[PDB]
Amino acid sequence: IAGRIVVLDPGHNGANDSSINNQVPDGRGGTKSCQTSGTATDGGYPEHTFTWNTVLLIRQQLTQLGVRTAMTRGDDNKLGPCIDKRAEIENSYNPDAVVSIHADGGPAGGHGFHVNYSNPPVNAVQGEPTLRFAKTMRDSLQAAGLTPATYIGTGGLYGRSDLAGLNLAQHPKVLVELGNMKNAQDSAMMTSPEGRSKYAQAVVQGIVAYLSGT
Ligand SMILES: C[C@H](N)C(=O)N[C@H](CCC(=O)O)C(N)=O
Ligand SMILES: [Zn+2]
Repeated sequence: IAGRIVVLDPGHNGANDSSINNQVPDGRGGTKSCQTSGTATDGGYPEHTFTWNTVLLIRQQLTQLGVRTAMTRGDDNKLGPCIDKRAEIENSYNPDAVVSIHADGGPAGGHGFHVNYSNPPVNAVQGEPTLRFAKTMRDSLQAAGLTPATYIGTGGLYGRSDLAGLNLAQHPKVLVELGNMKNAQDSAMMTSPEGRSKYAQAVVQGIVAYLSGT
């Protein structure tokens, strides 16, 4: 584990302007918006702040394990990089694994996590190395006591073709939607410092299990 390289992507920006509506190539024949604002709890806790703070806790834990780390943005209050640039930044580190952190907006009764991965793969590394990452992450999150999303995906997994950050990956990568910000239970956990710590520890368990060959 020590000496491996992991890049962490806290989804969305600290702030936005109309540049986020410019279209960028999506890695699968199309284009999509440079960025989106992301969602928020009904209490007003923004997705971009949840992902930022959770990624900071993941980074701190990985560094203590001897893992070399980088992030795709440096703050939670200004314009951040477009989704295609974030994939380029991740790729430039030649990482062993990449984890993108998001939180979702779904029906209010729906809760739990889902692990998004590229499907069908557009290159070799998006095949078995990435599907294994997705399954291992899902297993680790569930073994940590988190609930697979009750409202989307299949047992906490979601293979998809529409995400530029996944299509553009040159290294094993998953995008973890940790929960539904519009749900009472997930909102409480996301808004809780110790809830963010528990999310972060479970993600780290998934990273360790994947890099260890579990
Ligand atoms: C994952 C989320 N539902 C989403 O669509 N995010 C969106 C697109 C990310 C991508 O295509 O890589 C975003 N701008 O963060
Ligand atoms: Zn998001």
